[PDB]
Amino acid sequence: SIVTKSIVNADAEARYLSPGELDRIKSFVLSGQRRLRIAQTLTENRERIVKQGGQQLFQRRPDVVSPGGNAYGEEMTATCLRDLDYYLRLVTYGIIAGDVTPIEEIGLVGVKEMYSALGTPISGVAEGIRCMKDVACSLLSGEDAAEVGFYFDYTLAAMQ
Amino acid sequence: MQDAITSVINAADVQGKYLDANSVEKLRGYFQTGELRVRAAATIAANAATIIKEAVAKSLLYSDITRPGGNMYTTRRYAACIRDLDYYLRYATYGMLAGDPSILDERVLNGLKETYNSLGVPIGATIQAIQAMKEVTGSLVGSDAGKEMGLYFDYICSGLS
Amino acid sequence: RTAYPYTGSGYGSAGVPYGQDTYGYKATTAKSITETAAQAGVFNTF
Amino acid sequence: YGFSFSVLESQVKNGQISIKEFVRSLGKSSVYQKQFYQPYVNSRVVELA
Amino acid sequence: MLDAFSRVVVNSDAKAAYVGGSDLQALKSFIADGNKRLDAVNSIVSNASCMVSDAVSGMICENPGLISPGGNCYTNRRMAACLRDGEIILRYVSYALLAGDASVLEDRCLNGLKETYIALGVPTNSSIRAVSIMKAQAVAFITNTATERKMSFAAGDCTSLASEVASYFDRVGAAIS
Amino acid sequence: MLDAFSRVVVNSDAKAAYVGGSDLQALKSFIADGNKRLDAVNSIVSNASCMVSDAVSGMICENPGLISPGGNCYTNRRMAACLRDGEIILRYVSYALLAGDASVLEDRCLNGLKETYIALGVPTNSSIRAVSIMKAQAVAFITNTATERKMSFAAGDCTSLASEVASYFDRVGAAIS
Amino acid sequence: MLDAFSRVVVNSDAKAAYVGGSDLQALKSFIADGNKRLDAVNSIVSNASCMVSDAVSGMICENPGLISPGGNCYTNRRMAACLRDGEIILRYVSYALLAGDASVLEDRCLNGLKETYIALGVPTNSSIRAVSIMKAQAVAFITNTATERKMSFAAGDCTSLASEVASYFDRVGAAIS
Amino acid sequence: KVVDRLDSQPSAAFEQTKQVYTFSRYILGPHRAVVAPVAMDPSEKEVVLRAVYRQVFGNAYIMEEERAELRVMESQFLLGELSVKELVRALAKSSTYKVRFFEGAVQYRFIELCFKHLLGRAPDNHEEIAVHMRKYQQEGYDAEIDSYLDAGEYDNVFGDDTVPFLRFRGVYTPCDSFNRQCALQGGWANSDKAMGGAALSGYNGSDGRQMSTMIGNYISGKPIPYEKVAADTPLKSTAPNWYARPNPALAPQPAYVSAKEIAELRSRVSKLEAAWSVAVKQSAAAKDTVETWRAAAKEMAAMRGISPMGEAYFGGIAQKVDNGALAQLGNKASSYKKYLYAIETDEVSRLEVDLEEAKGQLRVLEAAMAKSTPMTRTAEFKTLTKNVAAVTAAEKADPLSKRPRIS
Amino acid sequence: MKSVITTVVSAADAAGRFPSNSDLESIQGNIQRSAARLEAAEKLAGNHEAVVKEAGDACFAKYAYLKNPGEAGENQEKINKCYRDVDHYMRLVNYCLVVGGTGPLDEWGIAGAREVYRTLNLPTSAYVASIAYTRDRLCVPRDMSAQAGVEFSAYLDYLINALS
Ligand SMILES: C=CC1=C(C)[C@@H](Cc2[nH]c(/C=C3N=C(/C=C4\NC(=O)[C@H](C)[C@H]4CC)C(C)=C\3CCC(=O)O)c(CCC(=O)O)c2C)NC1=O
Ligand SMILES: C=CC1=C(C)[C@@H](Cc2[nH]c(/C=C3N=C(/C=C4\NC(=O)[C@H](C)[C@H]4CC)C(C)=C\3CCC(=O)O)c(CCC(=O)O)c2C)NC1=O
Ligand SMILES: C=CC1=C(C)[C@@H](Cc2[nH]c(/C=C3N=C(/C=C4\NC(=O)[C@H](C)[C@H]4CC)C(C)=C\3CCC(=O)O)c(CCC(=O)O)c2C)NC1=O
Ligand SMILES: C=CC1=C(C)[C@@H](Cc2[nH]c(/C=C3N=C(/C=C4\NC(=O)[C@H](C)[C@H]4CC)C(C)=C\3CCC(=O)O)c(CCC(=O)O)c2C)NC1=O
Ligand SMILES: C=CC1=C(C)[C@@H](Cc2[nH]c(/C=C3N=C(/C=C4\NC(=O)[C@H](C)[C@H]4CC)C(C)=C\3CCC(=O)O)c(CCC(=O)O)c2C)NC1=O
Ligand SMILES: C=CC1=C(C)[C@@H](Cc2[nH]c(/C=C3N=C(/C=C4\NC(=O)[C@H](C)[C@H]4CC)C(C)=C\3CCC(=O)O)c(CCC(=O)O)c2C)NC1=O
Ligand SMILES: C=CC1=C(C)[C@@H](Cc2[nH]c(/C=C3N=C(/C=C4\NC(=O)[C@H](C)[C@H]4CC)C(C)=C\3CCC(=O)O)c(CCC(=O)O)c2C)NC1=O
Ligand SMILES: C=CC1=C(C)[C@@H](Cc2[nH]c(/C=C3N=C(/C=C4\NC(=O)[C@H](C)[C@H]4CC)C(C)=C\3CCC(=O)O)c(CCC(=O)O)c2C)NC1=O
Ligand SMILES: C=CC1=C(C)[C@@H](Cc2[nH]c(/C=C3N=C(/C=C4\NC(=O)[C@H](C)[C@H]4CC)C(C)=C\3CCC(=O)O)c(CCC(=O)O)c2C)NC1=O
Ligand SMILES: C=CC1=C(C)[C@@H](Cc2[nH]c(/C=C3N=C(/C=C4\NC(=O)[C@H](C)[C@H]4CC)C(C)=C\3CCC(=O)O)c(CCC(=O)O)c2C)NC1=O
Ligand SMILES: CCC1=C(C)/C(=C/C2=NC(=C\c3[nH]c(/C=C4\NC(=O)[C@H](C)[C@H]4CC)c(C)c3CCC(=O)O)/C(CCC(=O)O)=C2C)NC1=O
Ligand SMILES: CCC1=C(C)/C(=C/C2=NC(=C\c3[nH]c(/C=C4\NC(=O)[C@H](C)[C@H]4CC)c(C)c3CCC(=O)O)/C(CCC(=O)O)=C2C)NC1=O
Repeated sequence: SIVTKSIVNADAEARYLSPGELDRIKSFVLSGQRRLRIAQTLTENRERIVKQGGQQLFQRRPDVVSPGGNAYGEEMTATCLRDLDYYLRLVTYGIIAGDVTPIEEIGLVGVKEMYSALGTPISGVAEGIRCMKDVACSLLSGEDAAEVGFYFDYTLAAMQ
Repeated sequence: MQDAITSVINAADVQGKYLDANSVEKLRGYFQTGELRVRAAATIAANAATIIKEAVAKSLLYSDITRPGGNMYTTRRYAACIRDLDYYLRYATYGMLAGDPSILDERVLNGLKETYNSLGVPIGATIQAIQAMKEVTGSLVGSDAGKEMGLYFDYICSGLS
Repeated sequence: RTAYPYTGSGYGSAGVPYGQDTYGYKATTAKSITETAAQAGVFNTF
Repeated sequence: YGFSFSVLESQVKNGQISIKEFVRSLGKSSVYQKQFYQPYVNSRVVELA
Repeated sequence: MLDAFSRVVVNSDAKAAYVGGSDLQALKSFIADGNKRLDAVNSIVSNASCMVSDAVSGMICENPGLISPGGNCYTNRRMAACLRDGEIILRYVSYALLAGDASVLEDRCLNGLKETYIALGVPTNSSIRAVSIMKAQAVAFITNTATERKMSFAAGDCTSLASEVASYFDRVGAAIS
Repeated sequence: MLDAFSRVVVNSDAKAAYVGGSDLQALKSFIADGNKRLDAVNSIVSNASCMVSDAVSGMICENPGLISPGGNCYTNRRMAACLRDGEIILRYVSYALLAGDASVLEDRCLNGLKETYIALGVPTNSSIRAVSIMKAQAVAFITNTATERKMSFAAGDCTSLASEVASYFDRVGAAIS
Repeated sequence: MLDAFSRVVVNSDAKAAYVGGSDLQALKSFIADGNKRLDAVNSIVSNASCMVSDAVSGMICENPGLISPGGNCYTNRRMAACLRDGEIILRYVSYALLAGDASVLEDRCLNGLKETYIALGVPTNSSIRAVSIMKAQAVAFITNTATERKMSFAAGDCTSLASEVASYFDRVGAAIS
Repeated sequence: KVVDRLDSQPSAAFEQTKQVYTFSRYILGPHRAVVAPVAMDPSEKEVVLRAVYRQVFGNAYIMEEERAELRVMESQFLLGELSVKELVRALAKSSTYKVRFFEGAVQYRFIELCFKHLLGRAPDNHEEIAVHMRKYQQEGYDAEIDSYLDAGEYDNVFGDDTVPFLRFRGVYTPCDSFNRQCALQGGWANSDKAMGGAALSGYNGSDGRQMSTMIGNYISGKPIPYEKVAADTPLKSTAPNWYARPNPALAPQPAYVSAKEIAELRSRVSKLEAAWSVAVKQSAAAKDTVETWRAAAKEMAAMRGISPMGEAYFGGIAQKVDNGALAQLGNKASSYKKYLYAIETDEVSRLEVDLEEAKGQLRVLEAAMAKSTPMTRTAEFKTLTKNVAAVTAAEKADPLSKRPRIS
Repeated sequence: MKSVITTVVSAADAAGRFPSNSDLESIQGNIQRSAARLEAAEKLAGNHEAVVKEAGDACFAKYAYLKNPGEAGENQEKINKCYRDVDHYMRLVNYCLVVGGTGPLDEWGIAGAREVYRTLNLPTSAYVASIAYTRDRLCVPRDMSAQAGVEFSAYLDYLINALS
């Protein structure tokens, strides 16, 4: 979160928190009412955000679901959508934490080692998160879509 | 860190005697299998990622250590596994070439089971993974070479237990 | 909530510190061979 | 460059060795001496150390 | 009961494995000296009627209170049983040398022998010496260094079967201690 | 057993040949009569299988209420434990005869024996009969005045070892009284 | 073993009483719903060969390590053995529902099952999971709320016999824990 | 109906072994039938004679030098005019069965020896013995055994053709009838001269009393304690030699048990038992994260099925098909093998292994604290500051006695 | 474990004799025959995941009705257990070639199988369609040697004779 790494920043520097750090912990907690509303929208829209998320993913990447693709059959396609439910969950954590620190140490650190070791095309799962982003930002206003989309594209950046 | 030749020289040196017929008798036995070990270490270097991918999918891929709460849930924790399994398949390759498991306890076994208990890593699932990794290694290098590479896997599993 | 929790800090942590007691590499507490036996009070002739 | 010392990040993240141990092993590594030891002189290597 | 083939089966069932190329080199080397093992059992069972009188009477000349009255080799019925369990133990050790694993030793011979010898009042420390003279004889017969009868053999090393039969008598001497 | 006499250490890398800082003067003085003591413990432990069976059956045939049902030696677990404890007591006198002092006997064998035998209902008046037979048995064997068995010792004297070992048996016999 | 009539007879023979009219209001009510008890225990016995496979395999889907090599329900001997005591317990509970008294369960089925299952290495917490699935089924078949089979019954209430067969299943849970 | 009929009903027409003896411990070890053939070699007559002497004498040393009354009863059998039932009746009427198991035996020890020798089982209930007590005292011992082997028990489960054996019959009519069985037939070593203690009470091993244990278990309903049914035990002799993950064989009892080791072990087995009851309610539905999308990822993946081998050409390459039952669901070899690796990777099974492993370590550590007053302790632990107090002054538990002097 | 050792030390132990020349001669057969039957234990181990894959789908190609609801192979989890069981029967045949007899089959797979397949309503004819497909997929000098194909098949149709 912004609270924990604004601390560990000033922790390492042998000092307390500046006004630049304490006027933002202050500014973040007054932002906390609006963050829970945004995460509350994505919380009980996972049925559509995931299922329509895998909608565009297969239309854009039919190789991964075609015979020979990693997510082929009734089995892998279920797990094919399971990971999108994971990453959609971590974005709800990042929105409430005000940072990608929850998304950092979960689903991002060493993610290329996992998916390379699973045979999954890491570029394909990046395409899946982008398809979820258009569904997510379509569910919110412009002021919110600059945030909810904002955490997806960070996940897109670290996932390639 | 001794190979079969280093261990033979040490025991023959530690009594201050020369290399008699019994010391050279084992050394000739090691040189006979010298051709087998390199080809065994050859294919294992080639299929390092494929062997580890086969072991985890065959032993602990879908068990509930893989699911939330299990010991392998987060991506950092999953990525630590294949990093961790790489050492077992790698150091076992060194023991297979050196013909002596001294390198394992020198560089792998000591402080290992005492470390997994600290992190809370399940030793039971770890040995199963190495056992499954031993099973696929016998596929590649053959039977007798698998017997050689397999002889150091369970050495890790025994001491890690 | 899973029983075999783990160690570490930051996100992806189970609420238990690293090493179960915040020590990664624990200094040992055992004595050597002959005075682990000396404390036992049974290996006296040994 | 995608370099990796997985063994050293192992033994330092667990606390099995210090940062000073992790720093010394980095210095005696071969990716170091290929970088800051081979292309230079023992004179210049001392200052870069 | 198990043998040396099916000990590595139930070890390979413990790791849900097939018996692949790693474990068969342990067993093809076991049948490589399979002619050596049968040359080692044949040295035991050919002197087995004489080894049991050699070993029980060696226990008597060390601990002569057994044949003292009130002892445990005094009554002549009670002497004839002590010649019997000298050779039932040698029957089950020779099965364990034959099978290559000490399961039949540790499920039929030693299965309750400790509470047998307490409840018969048999001295246990003299049962160690009845067993361990047969350990020192069988490692003399298998290495063919018995000091009054040499058997004919194709020459070569045999010291692994000597320590294998010494490992089966220590399994007996620890289970009844 | 092996702490009862001291052994000199002559080789290097020991920490006791050089930085020993002592020689054990109390036990360097007990090999000044050491062969006569070692024959005396050999006179006991070569008859220790027969001395315990004679003494336990000695108090049975003088007080016959113990093998009566309701007595403390009727069942098989109690009869095996009574033959075990006389054997343990005869070993611990044979430590104290060997080491030359009763300090091994009073803490490993006698410390907490009178509280044990009243916690199990063991008749204390009959168990002191069982060690007075073994007091009378051991002075026959050390002085070589046993009626049915002699042993070929050297030519000499072994009183003040027989009265040494008779001073341990009542030291047992008053520690349980 | 007893039944519901002969339970109050030994209750009345403890004070040597005749079986009077104040006692018999339970037993005259017992035969008043004696049609319901046969109508209840028919529904368990007509589904008993699928009640065990619903339950032992329902233990498997909760604890899937039992079918792994090592778990106590792995080998086809062990699964046929675990299915065998799945229907021994279901036989005696249906006996106990029929007699209306738990005496036939506790001297013939459960007397010493706990010490038996310790000796075979059977995990005692998983057998409660086999029993509690059969507890939830016998209260479902009696009240006819089974979600894939309804049987024909006369209209009326039945939850007393659902409670009685529930108390005969927690006796199995309390006996082996 | 998993078992159609027990062993006490005879095997009907269509089996060589009864149904309970197939999947019990009958097939593993040496407690089988060695039924005599019609005409046989005198070596094969010696095989059926040696099993009778093992069974009806119970591993006793029969002392083949004498065989005094035996060789008349042998020669009636070697002719063939004596049945194996009539041989095992005639051996139970001799003097060398009387001087072993009757002249020194209590009438509880004698009845429990005739159940092991003549029949297979143990005595089940109390009034089963009380028939055979009252049948001996009014008719005598020669009319006891004649009224003991000619009931409905022996002629069905052995007939007049086979020798008796230990009847591992699967269905045990009390559950303690398996417990007293394995406590009587005590392993492959122990004989009944040893088990009844007839040698140690004997005057030079002769004419001693054959006293009995387990008399408290036949009077009251009380089970056998588990150490007599797991250590000196025929289940160790007909052992499957599995990989049993809770190992049923008990550890030998340790010297120097401490109360500090037990008091954390009892808290550990309460920790796992309280954590097992939480985790088993969440099993198989909420522990499967891929389960929630199986209703959609199974119907998203039902598009453009391929009937022969070859299609999904995908722009003109091969990329074919597998079309089996497994790989139409996309599964692999690592997908059915994931059930075999469910001991170290499971969570509910992760608790139940260490529950029964540490309870089995508890039940031999707590039972090793039956030795109190002269026992030399030790301190193998590093004498840490963790210590429970000795606060046992007043009532803390107090099991409910509402009838304190109710009169 | 019914093997060549555990018949000559089970019959000698019931007789009370030492292992004579009749029983040392029986283990001389355990040196000549075991050169071939371990080769069929090694080829089956190194290729086990492709044999059961080629055999387990012949259970469902022959009996296609198992994927109907209410039947035995109705969902994903029950299909994976059906491929698991043919991996079990192919594992005990690998255990029986390396023991020397039918020991791991008569104790671990066969005994009690007719009581679990009737209780759980599994068709036992579907099991022998998978094993008899494996016996007829066996090319004798291509899969293994000529003699190792005799040893591997003779435990296979023994398992067929057990289930039918
Ligand atoms: C299958 C496992 C198996 C064995 C290992 C043996 C051992 C054995 N021996 C005896 C029985 C006996 N065993 C001994 C033996 C000895 N006493 C000594 O002082 C010596 C140390 C030792 C001989 C070497 C004696 C003396 C008896 C006789 C007891 C008696 O007759 O009362 C018994 C009780 C049998 C009985 O009397 O009914 C058993 C089980 N027999 C077996 O069936
Ligand atoms: C006081 C009485 C007394 C004895 C009777 C002997 C008995 C005896 N012999 C051996 C030692 C041995 N005992 C035998 C036995 C025999 N030799 C054969 O050739 C026959 C097969 C069989 C006699 C029939 C063998 C083979 C050895 C090994 C060495 C050898 O003799 O070649 C040992 C073990 C080693 C030892 O402790 O010394 C003992 C106690 N020693 C004694 O102290
Ligand atoms: C049916 C009964 C039966 C047997 C009795 C054995 C018989 C036997 N022994 C060996 C053969 C041998 N036996 C030995 C054993 C020994 N040599 C020594 O110097 C030691 C004293 C002893 C070790 C215990 C050795 C070293 C060989 C030769 C190497 C070998 O063949 O393994 C051989 C192979 C050579 C030959 O053709 O003779 C045979 C058949 N095998 C059987 O099938
Ligand atoms: C190191 C020293 C040392 C000892 C001296 C013994 C002392 C001793 N004896 C017994 C235990 C016993 N001791 C006896 C012995 C006897 N009761 C009699 O009536 C006879 C007079 C006498 C035999 C000579 C009996 C019968 C028991 C068992 C008590 C019972 O089970 O009721 C116990 C209880 C634990 C056990 O069962 O062993 C102990 C500590 N043990 C030791 O560790
Ligand atoms: C009522 C039944 C009854 C018995 C069972 C015996 C038992 C017995 N023996 C001795 C007394 C003795 N007991 C022995 C013991 C032995 N002698 C030997 O040669 C053997 C090696 C060993 C027995 C196995 C010895 C050496 C003596 C001393 C007397 C002597 O010199 O023999 C004493 C003590 C006598 C005394 O204190 O003065 C008793 C009670 N006596 C009995 O009255
Ligand atoms: C008269 C009353 C009576 C009973 C209540 C039952 C219970 C019972 N089960 C078994 C025997 C067994 N019981 C089990 C049972 C189980 N393993 C599990 O993991 C599950 C939790 C559980 C089944 C649901 C197993 C696996 C065996 C066989 C163990 C073996 O063969 O070694 C035995 C020993 C019999 C034998 O193996 O020969 C008995 C007495 N049988 C009876 O006769
Ligand atoms: C992991 C796999 C798995 C199973 C096998 C079942 C096992 C199972 N069944 C029931 C619950 C039940 N189980 C049955 C049993 C049956 N139904 C019938 O009609 C037949 C007679 C018999 C199957 C052959 C019945 C009758 C109920 C009561 C509810 C009902 O089904 O109508 C319960 C308790 C409540 C519940 O959780 O549903 C469980 C655990 N559940 C599982 O999660
Ligand atoms: C030989 C076998 C045999 C039987 C199977 C029963 C058959 C049976 N059941 C009931 C009759 C009944 N049975 C029930 C029981 C139930 N109804 C429900 O709604 C519940 C689901 C279930 C309770 C568990 C009820 C409520 C009646 C009507 C009241 C009664 O007659 O007891 C009756 C009396 C009315 C009639 O004649 O139909 C009979 C004969 N009796 C027998 O002799
Ligand atoms: C350990 C045991 C073991 C075996 C028994 C074989 C069994 C076997 N053979 C083939 C595969 C094959 N098997 C054959 C052989 C033949 N085809 C025929 O119709 C003729 C009867 C026979 C000629 C000798 C051929 C030609 C193929 C490849 C094409 C095919 O599947 O038929 C396959 C499919 C996988 C593969 O391609 O290899 C399997 C499992 N492999 C093994 O690992
Ligand atoms: C030791 C060796 C060994 C075996 C031989 C098997 C035998 C076996 N199979 C199953 C269990 C099963 N076996 C099948 C198998 C089949 N059903 C089908 O659709 C096909 C006809 C067939 C596969 C081709 C199914 C579907 C189940 C699950 C039954 C159920 O859940 O109802 C079970 C019950 C426990 C479980 O696994 O869930 C057992 C013991 N398991 C073993 O451990
Ligand atoms: C919270 C962060 C996080 C992630 C992301 C994660 C992923 C993860 N993905 C897995 C499998 C898988 N993942 C896929 C995924 C895909 N196939 C495709 O074609 C697509 C490109 C892609 C999805 C959009 C497939 C097919 C498998 C099964 C692979 C196999 O069975 O071999 C598995 C192994 C099975 C399991 O335990 O679920 C893990 C652990 N774990 C985590 O903790
Ligand atoms: C060369 C000898 C050697 C070994 C073996 C070694 C192991 C080692 N394994 C570690 C962690 C780990 N190891 C695992 C492993 C597993 N999880 C499971 O479920 C499986 C059973 C298992 C894979 C087989 C996991 C998940 C972690 C991360 C733990 C955490 O973040 O708390 C760590 C902590 C630091 C790090 O990974 O950076 C070390 C030091 N170090 C060494 O020097």
